[PDB]
Formats: sequence, structure tokens, C-alpha cells
Amino acid sequence: DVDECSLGANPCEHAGKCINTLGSFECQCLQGYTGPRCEIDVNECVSNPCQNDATCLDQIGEFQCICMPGYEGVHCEVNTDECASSPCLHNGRCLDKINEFQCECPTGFTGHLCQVDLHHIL
Amino acid sequence: DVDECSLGANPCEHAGKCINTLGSFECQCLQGYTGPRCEIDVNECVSNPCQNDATCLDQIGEFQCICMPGYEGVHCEVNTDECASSPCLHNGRCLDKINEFQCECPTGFTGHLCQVDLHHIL
Ligand SMILES: *[C@@H]1O[C@@H](C)[C@@H](O)[C@@H](O)[C@@H]1O
Ligand SMILES: *[C@@H]1O[C@@H](C)[C@@H](O)[C@@H](O)[C@@H]1O
Ligand SMILES: [Ca+2]
Ligand SMILES: [Ca+2]
Ligand SMILES: [Ca+2]
Ligand SMILES: [Ca+2]
Ligand SMILES: [Ca+2]
Ligand SMILES: [Ca+2]
Ligand SMILES: [Ca+2]
Repeated sequence: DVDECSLGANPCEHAGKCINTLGSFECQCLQGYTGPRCEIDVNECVSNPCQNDATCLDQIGEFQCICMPGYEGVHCEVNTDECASSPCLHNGRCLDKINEFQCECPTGFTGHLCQVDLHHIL
Repeated sequence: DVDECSLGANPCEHAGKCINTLGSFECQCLQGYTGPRCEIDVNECVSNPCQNDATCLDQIGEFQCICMPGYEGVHCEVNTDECASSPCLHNGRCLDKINEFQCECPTGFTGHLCQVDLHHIL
């Protein structure tokens, strides 16, 4: 037997661990590397994990998503609820949109956030 | 002398008060009426009191302004401060616009209202 893990070069790529066997050898790859000699940097983005027009970053052993505005979450799968902070004053009904919200104001109030009091006028 | 205030018709228009004089008469007009016999409904809008593309209503003895969105006040002269209610979360800097606002979020926060916490990701 030749110990392939004790020759001039490590036959395993991307710093995989070489393990000698009788008649051959094997590679123990670092996370994110595949192939008999760890030759392939796995594409973690190949199944399109990033949703809603997000950008997928293909990294070592992982992906990361960069979300479009209005979206959040590991997969950009959550439409952020802009109504969650109750931005509409005076019990205005908050309507959630994409990176935006609308307020439907009760009688006597107007403006984007229902700020403007009209009661004195009428 | 003829009492012009005791003839068939009141010579004063728009329910003005007729006052007899010796040789003539005079009219005491209701508010918002002008002319010797109160013939003219004053145009309270003639000097354009309603600002910022507002609609002026020419009324009896008064005007009223209907403001464009983002404006308030008797003359629609006030640009409503949408930042007044502190809509930006996490000490985001609020920039006032017309019937709208923008948030400039601090490091680690994003979204229209700085809602989205990125600290765990980075
Ligand atoms: C990656 O980032 C996201 C947010 C989008 O702007 C994409 O177009 C870009 O490639
Ligand atoms: C009167 O109302 C204001 C708010 C504007 O919409 C004008 O165009 C209208 O005549
Ligand atoms: Ca061997
Ligand atoms: Ca990868
Ligand atoms: Ca939303
Ligand atoms: Ca808004
Ligand atoms: Ca007279
Ligand atoms: Ca008038
Ligand atoms: Ca404003």
C-alpha cells in the first residue's frame, strides 16, 4: 500500500482531511465542500432559497439572503408588518403594504398618520 | 319725507336692516354683505387666503380652506410634521416630507420604520 496522505501534496482539496486506506484513500471534507476530493464548493443558492426578489449569497457551508425593502427573515419570506408599531394616531385603521402602510382615519381626523384634528373646524 | 323702510319692499337686500332718514335712507348690512343696499355678497376668497393649492370656499361672512394632503391650518399654511409622533423606531432619524416621512435607521436596523433587527444576522 501507498499512503496517499503522506505524499508531497494533500490529495484532498479545500483543506479536507486525508484518510489513508489499504489500496486507496478517502477525504473528509470541510462543511460546504463536496466530491471525492472535496473539489466542489456546494452552491447553497442552487434551489433558490431567497424569496421575493432577494439576493442569495453563496457562501462556504451556507447561504445568506439580502432582502428587498419590506421583506425580512432568513429566506426573505416575511412581509414586514409596518402596522405592528401602531403608527396611525386616533385609532386609525392601519393597512399594511410593501415597505409602506396606509391609515384610514376616523371622522374628524386626517393626514397620513391621522395627526390633523378637524373637530374644531366642524 | 317718504319712509323708504315702510314701503312694499325692504330696499335693503340680503335681510339688511332698513333705516329711514330725512330725504333718504340707509342699510345696515348683515356680516358678509356690502353695497348701499347690501347687494354684494363679499368674496372672502378674492385675496387668495388658502395656501399650497388649497380650495377656498367663499361663504357668508367668511372663507374656509380645504387643504391638500400634508397641509393644515386656517390658511393651509402649515406643512404637517409627520415626524411629530416619532414613527421611526430605534432612534431612527425622521425626515419630514409632504404627507409622508422617511426614516434613516441606525446600524443594525432597516425597513420603513426601522422595525427590522439585523443584529443577530451580523
Ligand atoms: C441583491 O440584493 C437584492 C436586495 C436586490 O437588490 C437584487 O437585485 C441584488 O442583486
Ligand atoms: C379643492 O380642494 C383642494 C384640496 C384641491 O383638491 C382642489 O383642486 C379643489 O378644487
Ligand atoms: Ca492507500
Ligand atoms: Ca458554497
Ligand atoms: Ca408590509
Ligand atoms: Ca409612510
Ligand atoms: Ca326717507
Ligand atoms: Ca361671501
Ligand atoms: Ca410634512
